[PDB]
Amino acid sequence: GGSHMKSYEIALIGNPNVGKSTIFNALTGENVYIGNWPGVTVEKKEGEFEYNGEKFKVVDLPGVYSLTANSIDEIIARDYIINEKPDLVVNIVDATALERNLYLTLQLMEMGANLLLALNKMDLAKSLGIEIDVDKLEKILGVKVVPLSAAKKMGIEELKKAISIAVKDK
Ligand SMILES: Nc1nc2c(ncn2[C@@H]2O[C@H](COP(=O)(O)OP(=O)(O)O)[C@@H](O)[C@H]2O)c(=O)[nH]1
Repeated sequence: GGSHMKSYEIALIGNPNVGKSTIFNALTGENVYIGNWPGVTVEKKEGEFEYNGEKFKVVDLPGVYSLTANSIDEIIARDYIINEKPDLVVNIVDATALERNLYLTLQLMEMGANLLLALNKMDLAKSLGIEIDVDKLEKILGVKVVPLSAAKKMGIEELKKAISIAVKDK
């Protein structure tokens, strides 16, 4: 007997230095396990948060620019996405270098990942005069995008909500 909280598995992936760690910490806080991927010194962060009565397991994937097989990072990440089948892939994208960030995003879509796009660093883009038409972006990609500035703690609660929804979309 007892309670059964419905549970989900989500993965965070993006280029290095886009706010992945910042977003991971904001989502999971103190519930966090830090270890290595097997037989390797690549860090594996996992944690969970609870939202609207459901449990969300988060795994931080290694930062990568592409999902070929040019590094063990890429191999680890690709193998996880294809073969561990997360309920949702949150692709964290840096608004201050969209074009280069989207290279990875495209491969992700092309793998049939259940995608949600977290468009981070909106504040940095604003201050550098970088213009992003978020709507045009959603439309062209055909994936939901959530603008935020995780370091400034804005849009994180949006992200949480959008995640709880994009997950029921498997
Ligand atoms: N301006 C700005 N900086 C950010 C934001 N999110 C993260 N950063 C900074 O970007 C740098 C890299 O963030 P981090 O989470 O370590 O990126 P990661 O390598 O993808 O895991 C850090 O100095 C963060 O403080 C944001 O929304 N706006």
